[PDB]
Amino acid sequence: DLFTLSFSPDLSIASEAEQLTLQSKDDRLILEHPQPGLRTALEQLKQGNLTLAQLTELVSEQDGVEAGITFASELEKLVDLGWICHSVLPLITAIPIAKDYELNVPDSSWQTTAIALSRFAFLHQDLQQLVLESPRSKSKLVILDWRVGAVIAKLAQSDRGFIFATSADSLLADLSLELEELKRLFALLIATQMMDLEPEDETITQWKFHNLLFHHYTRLLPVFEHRDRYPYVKPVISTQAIPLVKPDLTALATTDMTLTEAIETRRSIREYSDQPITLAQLGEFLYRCARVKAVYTLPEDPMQVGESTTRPYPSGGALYELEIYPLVHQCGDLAAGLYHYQPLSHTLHPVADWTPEVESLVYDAWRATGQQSIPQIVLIITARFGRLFWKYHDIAYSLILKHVGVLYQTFYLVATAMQLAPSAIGAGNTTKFCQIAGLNPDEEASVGEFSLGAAKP
Amino acid sequence: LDLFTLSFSPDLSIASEAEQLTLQSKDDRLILEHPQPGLRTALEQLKQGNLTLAQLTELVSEQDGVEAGITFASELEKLVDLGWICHSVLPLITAIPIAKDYELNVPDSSWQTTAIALSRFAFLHQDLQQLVLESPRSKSKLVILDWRVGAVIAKLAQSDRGFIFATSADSLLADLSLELEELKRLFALLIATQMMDLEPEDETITQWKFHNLLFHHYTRLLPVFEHRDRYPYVKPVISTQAIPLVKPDLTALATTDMTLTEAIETRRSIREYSDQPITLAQLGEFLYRCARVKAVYTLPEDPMQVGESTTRPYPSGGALYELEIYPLVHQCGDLAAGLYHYQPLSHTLHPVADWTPEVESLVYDAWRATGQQSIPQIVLIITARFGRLFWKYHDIAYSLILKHVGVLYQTFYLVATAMQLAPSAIGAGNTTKFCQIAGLNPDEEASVGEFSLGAAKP
Ligand SMILES: Cc1cc2nc3c(=O)[nH]c(=O)nc-3n(C[C@H](O)[C@H](O)[C@H](O)COP(=O)(O)O)c2cc1C
Ligand SMILES: Cc1cc2nc3c(=O)[nH]c(=O)nc-3n(C[C@H](O)[C@H](O)[C@H](O)COP(=O)(O)O)c2cc1C
Repeated sequence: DLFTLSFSPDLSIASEAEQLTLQSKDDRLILEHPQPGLRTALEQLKQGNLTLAQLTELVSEQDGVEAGITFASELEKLVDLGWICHSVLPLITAIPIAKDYELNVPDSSWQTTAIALSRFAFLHQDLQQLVLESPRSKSKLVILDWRVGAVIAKLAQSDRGFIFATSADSLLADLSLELEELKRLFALLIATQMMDLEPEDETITQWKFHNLLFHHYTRLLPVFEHRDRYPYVKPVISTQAIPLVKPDLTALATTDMTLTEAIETRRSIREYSDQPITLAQLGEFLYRCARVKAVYTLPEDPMQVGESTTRPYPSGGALYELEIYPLVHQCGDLAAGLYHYQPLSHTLHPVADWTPEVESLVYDAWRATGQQSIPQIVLIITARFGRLFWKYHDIAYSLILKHVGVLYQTFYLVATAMQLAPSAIGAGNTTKFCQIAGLNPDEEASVGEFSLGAAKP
Repeated sequence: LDLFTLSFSPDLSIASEAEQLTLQSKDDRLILEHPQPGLRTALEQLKQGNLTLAQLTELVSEQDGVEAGITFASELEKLVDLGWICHSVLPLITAIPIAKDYELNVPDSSWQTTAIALSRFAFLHQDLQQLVLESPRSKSKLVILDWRVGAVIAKLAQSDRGFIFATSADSLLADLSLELEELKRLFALLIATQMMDLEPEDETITQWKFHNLLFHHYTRLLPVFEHRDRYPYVKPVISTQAIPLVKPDLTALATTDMTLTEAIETRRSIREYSDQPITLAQLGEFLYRCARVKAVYTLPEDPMQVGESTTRPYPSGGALYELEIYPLVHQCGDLAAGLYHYQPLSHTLHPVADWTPEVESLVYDAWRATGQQSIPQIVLIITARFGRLFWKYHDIAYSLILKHVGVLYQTFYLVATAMQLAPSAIGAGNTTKFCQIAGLNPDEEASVGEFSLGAAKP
């Protein structure tokens, strides 16, 4: 009905003398002894330039009227699986992106009702073609004609209320599109959840564009080709290294706080004591939190992972991508500046001295901690993205954030066990740290911050 | 050559007082007393926003003097750097700054004979009541004042291979009524605002997906809890039939349980579960030690009207713990198969659905995501009631939720290690399947994490 039906490009059509297979990635559908015409209708759906009425007529020409009605009933089964694209030629093509697919041609009242483009719909270049996408939609709109882009630009630029019955004349005057083409285009836009028939919704008003997009995309064999580029430990920044103490963990396995006691007594302490946190305390903290316990290589890894490290915290598929930069503003045995921590050698190498840029970062952390007292150490957790981006297409950054949270909890518990003053940070400036430390922001950028010091008795 | 219109930023506040003049922004403010008439005329025309830098310089030179004109031309670059000046090609497009240390560089004329293409991170969307082109790699935001610019961007994105202006500009000038000079100004602005790629992207950026880079750029850059009554401190009880959970003596566990160092050094992801499933008392102790409610309090002087807030064994941004735990049980000691919801204040379990094929589908998804090791015993699904946290944090809300999920993962790992359980986090799951299972709005509460728990073999 008022749409041209085409099979999804990922669908494979296996033609046998007495059976027929339609193969997708997740599932497949096989049917035995198909009468001709049904096979002809499926072949022309693979061609994908006919209407449902035309396909039903093709079935009826060879099989009969009852078989045509049966095929008309059968087609919605394939529509539900998301195997059938709906197009207004040659203007736009909706391809499904999710199962349990449903297309709903709206009532004619849309022509006299105020509408607007969803603020979650966005136009971008998928590869070599312009596409309209939305997290609120189970469809993906390939734009075949730039005049559709002009229509979208006109109505997004339009006022809050767009009434088709009154404003369609301006569109027919500025563009060469016919009225029926425009009505089909707007109908498909509304049906693919790209348009708002209602004025506003209280549940989605709280959501931001990037937040909702990230939530929808992350919540739904590769090879590490750049393994030589991204090693397990980051190459040494500066060879001048300050050693850190290594505590005997066997004695601390009995001297330290009980896990239950540490969990029940942990609190965020932002008022630091007068005696700053010592370098030995920082060394013990880093050794108990983010050290390298052992370096291993899987005996049979098809992904060419090579060497991977084990650390006190977990990470998705190993591939520990977190570096710790202990920016020191006030330490007992160290001068002010930004440093970098190496987990395998248990050393810290300086990155920058006490420049007003490092001071800007310190001031940001101090304001984010509530301006209770002057920070002593600020650990900045940075993510070398090339470590795991190859293995996870969409779920990479959420995994990185969850690892940052794990590291936050470990920091909290260890600092509570060491009578320190821990406090996580909500967010920071990634470009400022990219400038201070000289990093490739598309290859390694800061993703977390934590404030650490000494707590008064 | 200078070919852009300078306007005052809409985000900037102009304080016009007697004998003084103030330009107020969020990060910085610039005040100046005794302003000369030429500077005043230039600032007024910048408020108008219809002159180029050369025109403003000439006006300042005619009103205050030539040296004063040069001084104003030097001074205006500092205001441009702070992101206070928008650059527009009227009436086609206006670039507004969105980041400090702002800089606009008119590209060399060679761009007309060089192949270019639209950045795949540039996206058009409707913001407020106007069309806007944005990009995480750009320091600017383009307000599209004319739909013909949208048609140009559509033709450019639709165009295949490389687009060379010198060869293909004739088709754009013939299909649309835009003038050649207007088209060159538009393309110059697009190239200068990092919206166009003259090089084949880069190997480091190819690793990045659109949504990941957008989220990373937006998150890593007093409100009032108006809807507090809709999103309370504990979620309202789903079903009145409630199963109680065992409360362990935490004063005794404060000395009997293993040390924190022992738990951190012994912890590991265990996926091979025992033949004897995890009991209900173990699940109760686990939930009581991980995500129970310890106390309900109210801030003595809270201007945000936060109201009631709870304390819990794990930390969370600004308190207001918005995470709920649904323990989907496939095989437990004294609990039938089905989905449940954990109430931490009463320390209870309330059923949500029985062993339906969709609960089994969730179990199958978790089992495949955990490597198909034995059979899963309990799967905790961590969900986030967004309305409790979204009011306070606009952009960093979801990142805070993910970090909270990570904190809860680490707490689960440590407590399960201390209790000789079999913990294992899960990378991702199906949020819409869980939304279909439990009658919840996915825009108000949706699954954001998964964890698998069972018993470890001796
Ligand atoms: C992800 C995350 C970010 C946080 N960011 C901040 C912050 O920016 N400033 C701050 O004072 N506390 C921050 N905190 C700590 C919380 O404010 C703290 O958990 C809460 O205010 C008090 O909980 P407590 O019992 O640990 O003291 C953060 C905690 C987490 C988990
Ligand atoms: C955020 C996150 C997600 C994870 N997702 C999975 C998963 O989906 N499947 C799985 O088997 N393990 C998962 N894990 C556990 C890791 O695979 C595990 O840490 C690693 O493979 C082995 O480390 P460990 O045995 O020392 O704990 C996840 C861990 C984290 C932190």
